[PDB]
Amino acid sequence: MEIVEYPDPILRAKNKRIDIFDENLKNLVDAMFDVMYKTDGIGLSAPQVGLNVQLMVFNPAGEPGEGKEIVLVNPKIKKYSDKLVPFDEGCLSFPGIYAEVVRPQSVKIDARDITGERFSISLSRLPARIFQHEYDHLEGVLFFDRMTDQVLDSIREELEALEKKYEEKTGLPSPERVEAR
Ligand SMILES: CC(C)(C)OC(=O)N[C@@H](Cc1ccccc1)CN(O)C=O
Ligand SMILES: [Zn+2]
Ligand SMILES: [Zn+2]
Ligand SMILES: [Zn+2]
Ligand SMILES: [Zn+2]
Ligand SMILES: [Zn+2]
Ligand SMILES: [Zn+2]
Ligand SMILES: [Zn+2]
Ligand SMILES: [Zn+2]
Repeated sequence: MEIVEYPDPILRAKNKRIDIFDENLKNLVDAMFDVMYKTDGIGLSAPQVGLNVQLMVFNPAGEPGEGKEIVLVNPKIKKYSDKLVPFDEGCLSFPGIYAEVVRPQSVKIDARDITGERFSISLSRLPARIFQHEYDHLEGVLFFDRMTDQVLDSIREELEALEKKYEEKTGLPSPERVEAR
């Protein structure tokens, strides 16, 4: 497996609804949880492991044998709190890059579980922060999209280094450039 890095177009592509709730889905969910634990995460979205589907694995405790393993298939955020909070946010798709992002403090979510059954969940604090970050991934939205112009300016060169790395690895032009903003 791999974590897909910016500016790989997989991180922007449309993520497809999941219709099939079978053993293959269970196997993918297992693999994703295990990447999440390997990388000390609280949540992981399918596009970040190269699969453009509406799937997130999540454990609010973010540690083995703690919290709960929540599978969110086709999730939708139904409500965002009016209250906003800043947080020094990171992203595995942008290795070593951290910057301030302002987001709602809490959210309410509708999703389907591993069997396709509807459920809802409310999150606050760090779990809500991580969820929103990963939910953005499911909508092809990356964390610098959420930064102020001033904060973005502070990481532009780091993003350009990633753009160059992609061009060197693939022989293709970077499909997006932070310059465009
Ligand atoms: C920032 C605007 C476009 C006003 O609304 C959103 O993108 N809302 C976000 C929640 C949010 C994130 C960060 C700061 C403030 C609110 C929800 N959203 O993507 C709606 O399309
Ligand atoms: Zn691998
Ligand atoms: Zn496993
Ligand atoms: Zn596991
Ligand atoms: Zn940890
Ligand atoms: Zn992630
Ligand atoms: Zn991320
Ligand atoms: Zn939006
Ligand atoms: Zn430039």
